[PDB]
Amino acid sequence: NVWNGMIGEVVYQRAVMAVGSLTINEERSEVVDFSVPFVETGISVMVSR
Amino acid sequence: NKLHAFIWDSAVLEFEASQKCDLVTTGELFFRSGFGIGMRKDSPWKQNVSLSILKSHENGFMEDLDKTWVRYQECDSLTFENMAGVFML
Amino acid sequence: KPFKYQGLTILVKKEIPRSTLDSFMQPFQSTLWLLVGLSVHVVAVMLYL
Ligand SMILES: *[C@@H]1O[C@H](CO)[C@@H](O[C@@H]2O[C@H](CO)[C@@H](O)[C@H](O)[C@H]2NC(C)=O)[C@H](O)[C@H]1NC(C)=O
Repeated sequence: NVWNGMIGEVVYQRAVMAVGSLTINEERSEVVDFSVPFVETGISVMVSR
Repeated sequence: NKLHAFIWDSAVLEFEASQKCDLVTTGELFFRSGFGIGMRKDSPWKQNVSLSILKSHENGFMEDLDKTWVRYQECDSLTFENMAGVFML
Repeated sequence: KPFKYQGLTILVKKEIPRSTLDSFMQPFQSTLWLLVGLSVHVVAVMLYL
């Protein structure tokens, strides 16, 4: 029940914003507050040609 | 052939192109956005609605919805009529 | 949060290519019919001569 990283810093009021490659999911969205996404992402599988 | 081009959302036109053989999209999506469940500015439901939508996206429920309602193709795509001339000859 | 990410695009008619009766006859025009007839018959008759 302890957060680390950008989410950890934001939770403990050590950082107002966390700008970066942050993936939105349920736990993060319920522990902190997110904004409208600006770029599409998600789980993807990549292999050698 | 009454309208040369129709500008519209990617999902709807892609579904129509999948359903209709004579209709095709071009690709190169521009103005990327997302369909949302809009509601009043001061509504207590919104906070839980966002979490529920994200939870549904987390598991395969939304993938199942895409499979059932959106992701199915009827027709996607020399021939006899091309060499019909030499047969005519 | 958006439940379906998508953009704006263009729908047009497929316009399947049309193959017609003279699909073999485009390379040369109709005048070449008479031209080749003349170049064959005149050669043949003078060879007979
Ligand atoms: C959003 O979900 C939370 C989680 O269940 C709801 O909070 C509960 O609300 C009920 C009724 O008010 C209480 O009896 C529970 O004790 C609450 N639990 C927690 C953990 O807070 C909240 O009411 C929901 N919001 C809306 C608008 O439906």
